[PDB]
Amino acid sequence: PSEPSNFMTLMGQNGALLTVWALAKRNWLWAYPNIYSQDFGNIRNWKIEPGKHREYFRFVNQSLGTCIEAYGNGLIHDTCSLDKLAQEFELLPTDSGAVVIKSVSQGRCVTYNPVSPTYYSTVTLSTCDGATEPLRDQTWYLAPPVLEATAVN
Amino acid sequence: NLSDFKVATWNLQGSSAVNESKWNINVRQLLSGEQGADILMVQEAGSLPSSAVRTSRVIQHGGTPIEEYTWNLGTRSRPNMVYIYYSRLDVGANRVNLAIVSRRQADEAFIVHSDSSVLQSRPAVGIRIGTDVFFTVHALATGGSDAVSLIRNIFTTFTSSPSSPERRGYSWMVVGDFNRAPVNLEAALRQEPAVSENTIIIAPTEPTHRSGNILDYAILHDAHLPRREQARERIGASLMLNQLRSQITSDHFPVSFVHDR
Amino acid sequence: DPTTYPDVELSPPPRISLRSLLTAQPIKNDHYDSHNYLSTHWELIDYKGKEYEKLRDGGTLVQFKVVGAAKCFAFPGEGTTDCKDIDHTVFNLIPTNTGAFLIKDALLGFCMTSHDFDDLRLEPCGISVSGRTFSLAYQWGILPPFGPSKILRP
Repeated sequence: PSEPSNFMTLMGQNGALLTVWALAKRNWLWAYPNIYSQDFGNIRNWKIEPGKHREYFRFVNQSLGTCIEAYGNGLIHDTCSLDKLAQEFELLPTDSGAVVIKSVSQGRCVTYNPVSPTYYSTVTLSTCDGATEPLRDQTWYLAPPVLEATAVN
Repeated sequence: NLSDFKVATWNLQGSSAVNESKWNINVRQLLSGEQGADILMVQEAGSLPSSAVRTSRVIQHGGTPIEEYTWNLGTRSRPNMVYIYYSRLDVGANRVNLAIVSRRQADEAFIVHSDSSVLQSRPAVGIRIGTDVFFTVHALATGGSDAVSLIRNIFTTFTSSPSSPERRGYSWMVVGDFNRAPVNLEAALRQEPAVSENTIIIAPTEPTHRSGNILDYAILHDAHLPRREQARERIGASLMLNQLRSQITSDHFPVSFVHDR
Repeated sequence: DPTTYPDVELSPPPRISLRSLLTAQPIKNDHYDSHNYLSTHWELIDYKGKEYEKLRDGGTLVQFKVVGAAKCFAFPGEGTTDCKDIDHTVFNLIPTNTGAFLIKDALLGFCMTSHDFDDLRLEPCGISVSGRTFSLAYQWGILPPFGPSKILRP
């Protein structure tokens, strides 16, 4: 199809995908690998669009149509609004090809714990230092969405 | 008009060891989706995708090579086409080649030389769709010192000394690896007011290369904007990371130029 | 190499981590301690040979080379083997509508799949995959090399 190409997943170094857990708006976002969230469906896929401002972006949920928003020390998803700065992020390149997601409104980066005694990572916002530790990592991969793929060869 | 197109640029950094995979991994991604580029300039393109097919159209009336090819991004049954205007400049190693991928066929193709394009440097390769002209360039690695002669020569060819009245009404966009910082190129162009007042440099503020430098961007002239008012242009530049689903296979990051929403 | 433009320095192959999209598990090499992140790094190099054309199926033949050694990923890979052993080290990248990749072995035209953690197999996927759609088990992501990285500042 032609719509799938519009979605992707933000995968942490642990394979954990930034996702909506609680479908209701304004609830925190978490990170679950596909292997442990198969029943989550497309709430794990996002569409990256240009923000209100030039080099900024916003993330629109494939299934819910909601946007990621910097809120407090973490991320939530709420109704999309181009005038909400908290919904605009910078995708900073790194020397490995991975990206660091920075909140324009906060100036802090999307942090997570690659290592967990549970099947999910907690997502927070903190000083952008490009840390890559077992319990604190700030690098993500812009990867394919978790959807069935059609060969176009 | 230029702002009607989603233009993008990527220095593929091709080579004999890795070239085809870069096309199918990154280039394919830059051209897909709702935000896929309408026109994508490719530098150091090496070889074109092995599935690309040369058309019978002869668009090369000069000495520098320029050919048209079609490339099916989809299946035979359900095609998804784009045109490729390829200029195989690297006769020695066939890796430092220029190309422009377009969803739409070019009405005309151009090659514009600088003071050294016949000595050691590379010329600007471009195409025309209606009244908009798009050029891809790869300036010299040592400070892109040929950039000013390249921009100046395109300016005189279409804007100040056109060979036909229509050309003055054409808008043009020079996109690619300038191998120098936007502010550095901007300073140099200001030495020539006529060129400088009829153009507007559009570049990202994020690095476009692994060294952290900003080297890939665009410079344009909107024929519907007055002299000294090109800055009114509603086109913004930014890294095109929103299009990736894989590792970027070169040290250069793709850059997009799109109309301000 | 003998380029017409020596001002343009040759670029080395790209560094990647090959992950199954189902388990998100990276394919590892046997050159480094499995505790070393370098064990998840590969160099993507295109295969220039022509002995696999009949089954190429429109894909791009490649090899995943160990960083700094003449060894490549091989399928029943305890680890890696001689890059010269093409029959076992040459793979085939097949593009999709999502950015994911289907990966077949050049020799048999079989699809590499992973159905669960530490599960890796080569199974027949038909004569051609064009236009057919597959589940995550068949999908691979060619992503940035796992490990540390520094934010690029302008």
